[PDB]
Amino acid sequence: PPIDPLPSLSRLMNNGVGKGKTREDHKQVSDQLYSAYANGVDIRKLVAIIGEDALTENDRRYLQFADAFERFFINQGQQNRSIEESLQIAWALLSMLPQGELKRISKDHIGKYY
Amino acid sequence: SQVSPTRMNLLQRRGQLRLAQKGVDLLKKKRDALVAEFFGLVREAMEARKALDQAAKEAYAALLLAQAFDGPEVVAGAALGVPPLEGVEAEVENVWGSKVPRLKATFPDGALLSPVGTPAYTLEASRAFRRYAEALIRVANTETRLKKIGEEIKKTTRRVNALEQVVIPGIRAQIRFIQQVLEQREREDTFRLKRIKGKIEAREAEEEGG
Repeated sequence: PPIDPLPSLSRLMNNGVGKGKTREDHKQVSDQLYSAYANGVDIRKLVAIIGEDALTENDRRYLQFADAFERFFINQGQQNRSIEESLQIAWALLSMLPQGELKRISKDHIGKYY
Repeated sequence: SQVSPTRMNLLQRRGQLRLAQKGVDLLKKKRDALVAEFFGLVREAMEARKALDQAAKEAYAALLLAQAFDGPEVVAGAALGVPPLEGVEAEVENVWGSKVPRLKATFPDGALLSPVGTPAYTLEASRAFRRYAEALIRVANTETRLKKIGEEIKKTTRRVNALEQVVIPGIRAQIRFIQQVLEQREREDTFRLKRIKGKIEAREAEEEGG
């Protein structure tokens, strides 16, 4: 399915969700996925404008997260994913970003799933 | 704050599409020419470079422990140093891909003319200076050509990228916005004209009734 969340904006995102009302890290992994993709797609603008690049090495990791979120996650065919399977593996793509550069998720959750 | 008018703006925005699309068409094949020829210079560059790099060094490296006291002798017979302020011959040239200057490395340095010293090596080292000079001209033109073709490439990808986002659909949405508001204005026209009709008939319906 092609879903693009960047022009997407929902009314509630912490209501009907929270610790034990969905999963404890549902509430945490919300805002995280959002700003993470953002800073990927952003680069691909500026690359044409000057040279053939527009990135360092601290940009290059957010770069691969716009490929990672892509055909792995967004694509799935029509297969039914479970609320577990979703956020679980959403933390295997978040291993490619520095954990010391995360500011949209709390630290006590870093220690629960890495 | 700043919003576009409809009646005044219309005529500008229709010719906007005429101006843009045609301009960019030929802009396209403008740089294409220049990069095709550029391959030719980069390849050809290194031809002389492999040949003369090795035959320069041939003698150099074989005159290091027979030199360091025959250094004196070799520099004496030979033609004195190239000037540090413009010893090379700089050329200015205006060309597309901005005004980039070029240059050729030819200067005097002599050849086969140092008197006294090591029988073979001295003279062979002096001659070798030429194989710096000459060889260096190739890289003298391609590394300056590199900076020119940088400008082009970057501006090229810039315009394409840009066009498909802000410009093109933006120059569209302007006609569209205009259009729709011109169009919708003409609901009030018809509605008013309706009530006008109603009056007219109502008047000829007081001759024949009430």
